[PDB]
Amino acid sequence: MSVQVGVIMGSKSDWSTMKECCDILDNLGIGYECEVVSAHRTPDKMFDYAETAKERGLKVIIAGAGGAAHLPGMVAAKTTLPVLGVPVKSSTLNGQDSLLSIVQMPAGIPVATFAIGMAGAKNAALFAASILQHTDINIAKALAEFRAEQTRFVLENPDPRE
Amino acid sequence: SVQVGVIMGSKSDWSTMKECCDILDNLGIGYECEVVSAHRTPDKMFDYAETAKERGLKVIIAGAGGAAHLPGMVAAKTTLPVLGVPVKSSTLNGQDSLLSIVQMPAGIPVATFAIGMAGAKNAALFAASILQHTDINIAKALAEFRAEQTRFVLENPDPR
Amino acid sequence: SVQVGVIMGSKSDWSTMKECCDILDNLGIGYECEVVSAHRTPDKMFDYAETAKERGLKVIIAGAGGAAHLPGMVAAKTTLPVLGVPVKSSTLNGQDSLLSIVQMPAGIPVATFAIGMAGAKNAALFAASILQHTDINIAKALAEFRAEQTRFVLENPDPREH
Amino acid sequence: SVQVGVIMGSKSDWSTMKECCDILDNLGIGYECEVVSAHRTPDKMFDYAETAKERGLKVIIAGAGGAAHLPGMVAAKTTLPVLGVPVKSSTLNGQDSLLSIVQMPAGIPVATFAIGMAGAKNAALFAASILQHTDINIAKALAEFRAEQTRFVLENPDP
Amino acid sequence: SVQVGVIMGSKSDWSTMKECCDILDNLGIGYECEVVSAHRTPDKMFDYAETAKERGLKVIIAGAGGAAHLPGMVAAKTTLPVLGVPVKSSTLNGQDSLLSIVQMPAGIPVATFAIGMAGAKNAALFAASILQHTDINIAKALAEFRAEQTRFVLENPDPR
Amino acid sequence: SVQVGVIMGSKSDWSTMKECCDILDNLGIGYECEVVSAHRTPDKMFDYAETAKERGLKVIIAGAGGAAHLPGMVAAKTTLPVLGVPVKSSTLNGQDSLLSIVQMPAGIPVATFAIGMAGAKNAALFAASILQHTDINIAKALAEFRAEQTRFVLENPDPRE
Amino acid sequence: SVQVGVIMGSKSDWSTMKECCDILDNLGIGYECEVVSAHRTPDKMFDYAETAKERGLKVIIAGAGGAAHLPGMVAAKTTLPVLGVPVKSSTLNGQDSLLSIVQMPAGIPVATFAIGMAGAKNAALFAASILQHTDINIAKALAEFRAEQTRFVLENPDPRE
Amino acid sequence: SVQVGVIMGSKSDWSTMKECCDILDNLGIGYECEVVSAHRTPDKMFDYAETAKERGLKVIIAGAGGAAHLPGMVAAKTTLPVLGVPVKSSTLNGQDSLLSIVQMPAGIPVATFAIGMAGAKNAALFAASILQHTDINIAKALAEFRAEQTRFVLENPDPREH
Ligand SMILES: [Cl-]
Ligand SMILES: [Cl-]
Ligand SMILES: [Cl-]
Ligand SMILES: [Cl-]
Ligand SMILES: [Cl-]
Ligand SMILES: [Cl-]
Ligand SMILES: [Cl-]
Ligand SMILES: [Cl-]
Ligand SMILES: [Cl-]
Ligand SMILES: [Cl-]
Ligand SMILES: [Cl-]
Ligand SMILES: [Cl-]
Ligand SMILES: [Cl-]
Ligand SMILES: [Cl-]
Repeated sequence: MSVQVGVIMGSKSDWSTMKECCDILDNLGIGYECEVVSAHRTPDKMFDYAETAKERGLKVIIAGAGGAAHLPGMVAAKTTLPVLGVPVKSSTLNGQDSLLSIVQMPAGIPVATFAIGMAGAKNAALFAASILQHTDINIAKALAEFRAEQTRFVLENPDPRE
Repeated sequence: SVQVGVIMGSKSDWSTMKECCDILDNLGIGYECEVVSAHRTPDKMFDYAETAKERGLKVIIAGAGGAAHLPGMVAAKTTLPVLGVPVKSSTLNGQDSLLSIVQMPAGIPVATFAIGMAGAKNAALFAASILQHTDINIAKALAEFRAEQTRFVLENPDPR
Repeated sequence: SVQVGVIMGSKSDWSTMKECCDILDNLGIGYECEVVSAHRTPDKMFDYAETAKERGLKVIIAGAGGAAHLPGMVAAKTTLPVLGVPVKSSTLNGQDSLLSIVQMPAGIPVATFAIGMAGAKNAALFAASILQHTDINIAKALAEFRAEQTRFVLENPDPREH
Repeated sequence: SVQVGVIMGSKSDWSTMKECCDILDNLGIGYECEVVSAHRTPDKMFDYAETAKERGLKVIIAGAGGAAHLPGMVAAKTTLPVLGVPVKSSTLNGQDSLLSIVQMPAGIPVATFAIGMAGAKNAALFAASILQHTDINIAKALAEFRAEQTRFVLENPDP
Repeated sequence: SVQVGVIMGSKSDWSTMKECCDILDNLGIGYECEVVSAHRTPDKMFDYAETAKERGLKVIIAGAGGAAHLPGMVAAKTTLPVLGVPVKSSTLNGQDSLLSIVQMPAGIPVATFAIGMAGAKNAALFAASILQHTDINIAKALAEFRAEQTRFVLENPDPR
Repeated sequence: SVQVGVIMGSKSDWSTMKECCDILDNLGIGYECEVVSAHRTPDKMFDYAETAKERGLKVIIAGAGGAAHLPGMVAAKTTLPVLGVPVKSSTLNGQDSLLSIVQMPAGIPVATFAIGMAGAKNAALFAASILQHTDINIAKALAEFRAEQTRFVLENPDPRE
Repeated sequence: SVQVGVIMGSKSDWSTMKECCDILDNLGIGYECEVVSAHRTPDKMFDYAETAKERGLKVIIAGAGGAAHLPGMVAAKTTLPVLGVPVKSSTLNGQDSLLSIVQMPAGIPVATFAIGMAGAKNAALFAASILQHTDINIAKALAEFRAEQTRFVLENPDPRE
Repeated sequence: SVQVGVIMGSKSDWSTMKECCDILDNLGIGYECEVVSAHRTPDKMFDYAETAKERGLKVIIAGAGGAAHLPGMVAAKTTLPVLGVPVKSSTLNGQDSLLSIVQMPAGIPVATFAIGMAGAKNAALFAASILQHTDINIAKALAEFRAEQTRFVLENPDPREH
């Protein structure tokens, strides 16, 4: 089970969201590491994490932050690996700040952005799977079964009065 | 060889999506560009998405505005990564576009980029970052692209 | 006869859409209710929309939240009137749902109602206003519904208890 | 025959609402068009709404901007389906118009469409989708409209 | 003497509008309270507005939420000053209420206050400021209300 | 009889606030107009508010944009009714103006009108409704203003040419 | 030695502004904390601002919600740096507070921080970053606060706990 | 003497940040101005921030648009006060810029000013209010600026002036 995804977040308070990303990676049998890496409070460590990611065997980085969420964009500035950004739902502005701070990157350094909150955490994992499946048969199979399952679940339960 | 499918809901999106295509050309990445309407050509859209993998595509980049459903619906019908570009809408300046693309519930992801030209450029660059993993020439091209933009700023520090 | 199809992207929408169904029952309008996911069951969605007219449906009421594509994609595949109900999302309180539904470009319309339960109820009542033109029992039932809600306000004019 | 009432809050709304009327013309749907202000002509508004059904109208399409009350207040006074078109306001780009029309509490519905010209067009097309059940030529005109818009995109795939 | 009409779109608005009525009581201003639904009782609404002046009302205070049409529609049918209170809506936190009331085009004004209880309270205080010119007792009651809220803060500088 | 004070934070607001003054002229209501800056002339703003009532004013109409503090701060310093006009700001289209005026907490009210010229016109008309109960000529003028605007619509029902 | 004035429009802002005071205490910075309402005590607010420099204050931190005018109005009446903290309003979650503080037109600046407790804490830290220039003990306290927060994240990399 | 560093993410920010520099010029405040991109020149940004205090800078004014990370990331790497100017973006009129700058979590502050030109001017004036404590000539210049702006309004009370 090779470690192919780095899941990183600006603070421990982002874990209730980011754990849902790790849960999907676990369910899909994808190897990952999870770490608190703060753009603001540990900037030098953030640069190091990004700089070394490729040589460490990582293929995708998933980064979550809230508020003025700079972590995903700053990582993306320092690696050519694909970076996925998860806007963590802020208590004040409901992740609207997080979302704009991540998605509105000017041209040159992209961050793939997903839905605010847990929906986006889970979707970032599934999207990472969608990238990794091209060179990992186990992942292709696990992702296909995931999608087959979610389709089957709706088809088998059509009546909402159940 | 055609590895990226660049699609958009209408011809009016071309002024945005052309910038995505310009980057793929610059990086030596094969692509096709096509108008595919989720609302006006729903059957073609389903067929496009269903056949993408077997036609050799590795990534789909989809642009739409307003109630922008094209990226999410293509994503529902292919296992390939789909990148969504919110097109700047005349009434709400892409606010509608962005929310309609990015706020996908858990299960079917769409990787979303900035509203407008910025997003169209970054989706192309992100596609390059997916494709570089198995293509040396693309890794080199993307590395050079980044060096070029870095150099442009470093060699032009005085804003006057 | 079944004249209205009430559909929703997920079972989590039933707490909103059951309020639609409650009004159709009160007005004696025939309907079916079903979970039809635009993202997880896209094929069934197309099939449902494609055949609704030949099945005898005259209106479709479709609820969805977040990036809410169900109403619009149904409307792309049927010439029947499609009524869209934006389900109140947990992050953005239905703002995403509303914009995702109402901001349809010219060519394929979706009639949109208020976010949440209010919209669900109103879609049912709007369906009644479409169907009363060829059904006298529905006309009477709607006239009575409107007369009763008017009486309720009039019967209790001063809200002070003391 | 006149089956659609197209009303608007002020003459300044006509650059938007004319786009509704153009689609109605194209589909062969008879209509009347009038300026009916909720705030400047409230009695005329109530009168218009009250008699619409008895005058043979089947659908009312109402456009207004800003604090846009015309659609909702018409809907309050007719049992006919009322379609609401939020006009693009100069200050807030129709966000006021949109919320003022779509956010009706339970009991009196207004079917709401996109802000601006897009919603004006879509209101016309939705009126057609209501009227097609009882009218063959309208059913035909709407089928042909949809077929032609689909063909136009299929014929023009290269941007 | 009943000089202020306090009206509201539904009974559920009473939790907000009660706060308006409380201030009018504290200032010794006569008022009436009534549920008047723009949408469910439109004829009653027109009759309320048409007869207000002849009934001796001087100010109307109208609360409503969502697509809040009551204040504007009353203002269209009376030349009396109409104060609007956007009631805090469950979905959009009164943003719909606020725009629906404040964004009246030129011709028929509605004086608009804060969303929720704050605005309800302030509409009552503003009614007092309109009426003060015609009654020394209301003028004194309002001056005293202000004097008291000022003294309450000066006397309590320490938040600790 | 100068009964209404029309004030604004800056000269750049005059294109909006002149429309308020135009209605007051049309209705025969006496007024004065002045540039009074809450941030650049705070002392003058306090003095203006403090002395309004003794100077004969009955209503103050105040326009400002951005972080629009003039209406609320004038209302803090006079017992007279204050009418606030959110001026359309260049960056946020008067969203900032509107929230900065209307969202006064309980205790000190400001009657707020629509963003821009619409609000400026409507503040003047609202001032007229406050004052009409005082001069039969103002009541008549306001009633005529409404009749004329109604007549423009009733006599011109067809938007098509 | 009292160098920072921490003021707020109402006592209900204390659960937010207390977090500012906690940081100033931890950094050893002298402060005073007072309720000063721009709308209910406008004269006191003018006098506070006018005499702040005389009283030895170097920075003023001002919190307010809703139509939040306290920071801008203090800034109009002192040349001392004024830091604005937008308090989280119950209706609009501090959006009104934020726009009312930050969108000051050119001429009278207010340094604005995040909505709510994060902004209260940051205003205190920012005040420290002003005072460190002429106070070596404050320079050292701030440097260590930042080293402490950095070390804590570095020592706790694992989000499981 | 150079006491203020004025930096901006891109040359397109100059039409806004030039207004900051104009005020600094008018007040007699020494500054330097440079394009420093958080995303395209991250190492240079870090270097600029790290060395600012030892180069004799006392205040940094940073402007950026969109997902505006420059001010926060500079603030993470210097103990000096950082002033943030949200540049008015084409799409979202600086709403993204503003949230990206002002919504910094606790620990690393950025003093934020109004969106656009107003904020650039105000950042310059706020820098002056920091520097006035140890620079007599700056104190005099800022006092004169405030007196003049007050005078201008007092001397032009009638908006009908022509
Ligand atoms: Cl570090
Ligand atoms: Cl097709
Ligand atoms: Cl689309
Ligand atoms: Cl399916
Ligand atoms: Cl959906
Ligand atoms: Cl209207
Ligand atoms: Cl009634
Ligand atoms: Cl209402
Ligand atoms: Cl002065
Ligand atoms: Cl102001
Ligand atoms: Cl006082
Ligand atoms: Cl305040
Ligand atoms: Cl660099
Ligand atoms: Cl940046």
